[PDB]
Amino acid sequence: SVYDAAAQLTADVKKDLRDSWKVIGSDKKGNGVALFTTLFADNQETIGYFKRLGDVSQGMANDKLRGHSITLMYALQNFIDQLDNPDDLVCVVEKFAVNHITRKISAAEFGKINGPIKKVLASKNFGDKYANAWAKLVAVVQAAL
Amino acid sequence: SVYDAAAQLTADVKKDLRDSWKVIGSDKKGNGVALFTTLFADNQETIGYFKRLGDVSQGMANDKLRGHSITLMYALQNFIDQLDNPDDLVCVVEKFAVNHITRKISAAEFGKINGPIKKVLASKNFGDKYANAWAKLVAVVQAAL
Ligand code: HEM
Ligand code: HEM
Repeated sequence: SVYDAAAQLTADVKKDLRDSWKVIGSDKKGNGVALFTTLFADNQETIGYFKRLGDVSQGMANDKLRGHSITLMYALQNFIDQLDNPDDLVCVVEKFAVNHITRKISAAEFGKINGPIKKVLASKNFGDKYANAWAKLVAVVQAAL
Repeated sequence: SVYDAAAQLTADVKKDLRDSWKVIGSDKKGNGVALFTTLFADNQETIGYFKRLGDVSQGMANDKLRGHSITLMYALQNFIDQLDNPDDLVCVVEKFAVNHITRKISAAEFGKINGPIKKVLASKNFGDKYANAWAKLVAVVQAAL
């Protein structure tokens, strides 16, 4: 279950998540757009899912894309803040899960975000250990899809 | 015009929003649920819009309501963080506006949140001065509906 997936996040993982978020989370507009734009360049098949955002190739200049990207980073902020309380983490994860379930996004497709996260982390010198920690957090969401 | 409304956020208004947010934003779960239990208590006619959350009268015990409430507080956090840049505040406001336009929520009904905000602020010893500052922030979203 989602609860089991959340309850598994260890102290070392939470530590790595929080330490890395201190940095990548400090510039939500910049890192959010980079994270999201990287998803398109590496997984072109997903572009169609974001038609509401207009021409996503416009990057930062696209106000809809910018608003979406900044807001996505606050979803992650939400997750990071609820780490010490699985019950709260679970209810916010399920809330965001519905938003994707309605868009027909499968657990496998949601996992496509791992590549982008790993790359953004690397641009800030956070290695594989940190990428693995984030994959574990993403896995919590996947348990809900 | 969302741009004209954003212009209404002067130095003094932004300061009050920040000062008050430091207090109410420190407990997103508690204050977030307080907002909704108040909204549904004072304006029962709005309950229908929230069918997905189930029995809202359950308050904190309702996982869907709690997840919803926490998430809402992060939208306000988003707004507060974008006060320095009107162009970024506008794009995040329009993003959330769409979420309500799709649910057929009008500017007038969105404004019903002012009552709960004033009550929650009052409970923390923040008077009309602060309630009015927040009413101006809500006005920015109303301009986009
Ligand atoms: C770190 C992981 C992710 C987070 C935290 C996240 C967060 C969000 C948030 C907050 C929204 C706005 C929900 C709404 O207002 O309706 C959203 C929308 C959406 N997401 Fe994600 N998402 C993630 C990954 C993905 C991935 C991997 C895909 C694609 C395979 C995806 C597809 C979508 C779609 C199609 C929408 C609707 C966009 C629109 O039309 O506004 N998301 N996401
Ligand atoms: C401070 C003002 C408010 C903010 C910042 C706000 C924020 C949000 C956010 C972030 C969501 C989740 C979006 C999504 O995932 O689709 C949401 C959903 C919603 N909001 Fe608001 N909202 C506010 C006031 C209101 C008011 C006053 C009403 C009704 C009169 C309203 C009606 C809705 C409805 C119907 C939903 C969908 C709930 C669901 O089925 O999950 N909102 N709002």
